[PDB]
Amino acid sequence: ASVERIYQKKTQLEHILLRPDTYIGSVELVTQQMWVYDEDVGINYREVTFVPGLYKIFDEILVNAADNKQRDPKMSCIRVTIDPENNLISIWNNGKGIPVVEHKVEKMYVPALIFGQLLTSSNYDDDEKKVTGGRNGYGAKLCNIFSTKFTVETASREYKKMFKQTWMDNMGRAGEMELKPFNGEDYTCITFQPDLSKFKMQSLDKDIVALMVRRAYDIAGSTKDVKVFLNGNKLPVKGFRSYVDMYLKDKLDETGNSLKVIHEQVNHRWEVCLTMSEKGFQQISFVNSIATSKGGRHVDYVADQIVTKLVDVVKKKNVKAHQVKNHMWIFVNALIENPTFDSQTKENMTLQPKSFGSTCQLSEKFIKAAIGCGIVESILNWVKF
Amino acid sequence: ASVERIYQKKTQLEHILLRPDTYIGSVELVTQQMWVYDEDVGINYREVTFVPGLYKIFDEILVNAADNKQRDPKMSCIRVTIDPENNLISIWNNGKGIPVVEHKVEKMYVPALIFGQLLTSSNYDDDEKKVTGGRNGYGAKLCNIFSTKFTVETASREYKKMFKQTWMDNMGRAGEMELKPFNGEDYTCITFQPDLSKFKMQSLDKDIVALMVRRAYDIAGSTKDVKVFLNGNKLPVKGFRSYVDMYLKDKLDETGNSLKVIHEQVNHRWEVCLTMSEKGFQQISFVNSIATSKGGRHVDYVADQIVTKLVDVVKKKNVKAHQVKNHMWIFVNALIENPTFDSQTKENMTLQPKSFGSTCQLSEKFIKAAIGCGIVESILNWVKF
Ligand SMILES: Nc1ncnc2c1ncn2[C@@H]1O[C@H](COP(=O)(O)OP(=O)(O)NP(=O)(O)O)[C@@H](O)[C@H]1O
Ligand SMILES: Nc1ncnc2c1ncn2[C@@H]1O[C@H](COP(=O)(O)OP(=O)(O)NP(=O)(O)O)[C@@H](O)[C@H]1O
Ligand SMILES: CCCc1cc(=O)oc2c(C(=O)N3CCCc4ccccc43)c(OC)cc(OC)c12
Ligand SMILES: CCCc1cc(=O)oc2c(C(=O)N3CCCc4ccccc43)c(OC)cc(OC)c12
Ligand SMILES: [Cl-]
Ligand SMILES: [Cl-]
Ligand SMILES: [Mg+2]
Ligand SMILES: [Mg+2]
Repeated sequence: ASVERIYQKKTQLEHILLRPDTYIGSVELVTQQMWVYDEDVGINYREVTFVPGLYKIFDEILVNAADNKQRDPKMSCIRVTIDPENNLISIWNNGKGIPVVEHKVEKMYVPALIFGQLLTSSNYDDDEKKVTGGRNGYGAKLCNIFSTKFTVETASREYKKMFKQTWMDNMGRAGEMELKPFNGEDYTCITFQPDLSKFKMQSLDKDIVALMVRRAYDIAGSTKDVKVFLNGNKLPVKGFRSYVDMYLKDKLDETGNSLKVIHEQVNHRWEVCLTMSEKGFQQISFVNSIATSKGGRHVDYVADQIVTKLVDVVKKKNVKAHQVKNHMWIFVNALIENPTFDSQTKENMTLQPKSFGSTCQLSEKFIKAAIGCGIVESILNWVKF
Repeated sequence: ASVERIYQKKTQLEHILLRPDTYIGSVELVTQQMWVYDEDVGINYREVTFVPGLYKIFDEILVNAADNKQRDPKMSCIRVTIDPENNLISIWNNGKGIPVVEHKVEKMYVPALIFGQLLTSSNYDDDEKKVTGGRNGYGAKLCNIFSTKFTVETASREYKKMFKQTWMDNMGRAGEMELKPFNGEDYTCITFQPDLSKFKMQSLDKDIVALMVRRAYDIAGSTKDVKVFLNGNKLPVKGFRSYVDMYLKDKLDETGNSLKVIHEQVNHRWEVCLTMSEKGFQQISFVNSIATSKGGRHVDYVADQIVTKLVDVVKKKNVKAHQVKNHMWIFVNALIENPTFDSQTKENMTLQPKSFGSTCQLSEKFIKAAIGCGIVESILNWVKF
């Protein structure tokens, strides 16, 4: 047992491949109940088996595409294609492309820099209060590292050029940089082959495809003025309200009545829905289109208002906060300035509300409509005993 | 508005100081209810205001000290000093010190290598199934980076030497290395002054000191055959059960009765306690002496057995799992082989039970003592309504 074998130093790439968990999530198979979109039945809540890391390297490129809408408000469309046979995933989007020019500081072209070098980002200047999802300068490079082949193509009409380059073998080598004269509609397309040996999978199977499809529906439902192609098929989502309705299409509660939905778009950065939950406290939230599956201070900031109001109400007619919360199923779509998270996977948004860059005070009509639901009634019937 | 201002690349240290959240947690103030050890109140649950990152850089060194017990069973003592007036924290441990010799590969001495270079660890060979908390090779360098002064002292009798060296200015520079002849009992002492400017703090105030002291009590409760000193005073903790008694002593439920405590040390790697909860589902768990404050699959693995058995018991009489779970307050102390987590802060342990390296099937005696709790009675009083 020599010292040189015991104590080792790893490069950034070696550490990412050796310890992928804090970067992309688990690289082992997980079986858990998730919301998916199947070909025949659409949105459904079913138990799925999948590798979180593969799903996450898909989510990174998708959220980058969504952030380009914040970068260029004239962007209108995303196009996602998933071909399991050839193991090929493409994410394309319109709007301003990446500047095709040499970086005077790092001495390489900008797409090569921000797709083949770790810790590269346009979000490192926090004096700019951005509502994009990207924060750390990892996601695209992480998807590159966990792919066998990874091609980036982007066209800039301002620079009148088009860039295309390919990385291979877990970002261990790069192909030929192809530059061509360009003068048409700006676009960005990322096409990658997931390294299924890193995830111990044979091919892109059904569960992972359904999860990716539901993620495309999420992007269609959380962004503004964006249509989403999926294998050339548009996603019929017109607003966060219709997206939320996709989850509760005439689904009844345990007594037989249709679930009552209380909805309000508070402002240009917050849209909230609330309904009854049988499975305890549920939340489906988005921060800058990022699916925050663990929630965060935005969800707390929205839900604690309802909780305090209902607690005061039930105190009038005579209680714990968690009892009120466990009957709530809340949907939040929020745009937060320079959000912080627990990890690269960004499942828990930890930014304090004072730094949100916006507010989300619920209207008195929304609050009164929340009083009308059977939450207060059930809790008041509880407190009697 | 130029390209080189927009698209930027950061070094590892630069990125850590610029984006500390995924490395150490938030560097902003947090106000939330925590368990702390207040002088003359002992352990108590109260609101505290603190910076998570400061707490975490303390926790990293404390956990490393605990890990040395797994490295060397002959180790017997950890000594913690907190001097708020001089902004000094010192963590000393006995057992085998770090080898004081030049690392032939990295061409420098081993302590300097593993405390002044990022991505350096003895835990990178997962063919070795270890139950240490160290996994990534960051923690000690993270404490170094967020300290104005960070001194490592370690003695190796095997190499007949003693190493001492100090880094300053956020691991920006290092002082002179001291190598002295040594032929005594090995030890390792880490002494640092946290860079409180990075945390917008002026001194180690009451709340952060109480949190650090409660963490020392955590270590005294979660480790085996290790004495824990705090400022030279012995912590009167004799096992996980007495540690839990520090939480559940003289506690009463809202009706006026004492709480039923169901305890079992399943094996040398698992110890569990269970009681009632008036605040919803509560858990206090440790993995390899790391406080997993968000829980994880070890907590789920222990709690789902209780939940399913109580569910069967309630189904016998003429209920959902979360309803049973919300009445539970569980304590879990576990040793997990090569655990994985969502982030460097290791608050959520994500390793699947099948990879734990050990099992924890609760005894029929424990299950029967659990069905006799007020959980089943409260659930059936709810069903009667
Ligand atoms: N579809 C896209 N359209 C335009 N710019 C893009 C697109 N995808 C990526 N980029 C740019 O490429 C950069 C690198 O992306 P990425 O590696 O994901 O880092 P990031 O998004 O800034 N932060 P993070 O995702 O948290 O690591 C981004 O910051 C964007 O400036
Ligand atoms: N008190 C100690 N006694 C002996 N060896 C130690 C001690 N503290 C640290 N080390 C060694 O120094 C290495 C660096 O520690 P650290 O940077 O915390 O990484 P790590 O503990 O291995 N993994 P992590 O803490 O999760 O980032 C450890 O892996 C140990 O081999
Ligand atoms: C491990 C992958 C993380 C994850 C990723 C994802 O994309 O979705 C998730 C959903 C999930 O399907 N939804 C619907 C869309 C977005 C969303 C936002 C917040 C909460 C849940 C959901 C989910 O529902 C139990 C649970 C999840 O993690 C346990 C994940
Ligand atoms: C960012 C700090 C993370 C954190 C760190 C810590 O050390 O403790 C915590 C406790 C806490 O006091 N305890 C008691 C001992 C250890 C423990 C283990 C698991 C769960 C809770 C606890 C806690 O109690 C709600 C809540 C916590 O975070 C929300 C934290
Ligand atoms: Cl997160
Ligand atoms: Cl974590
Ligand atoms: Mg990104
Ligand atoms: Mg460590």
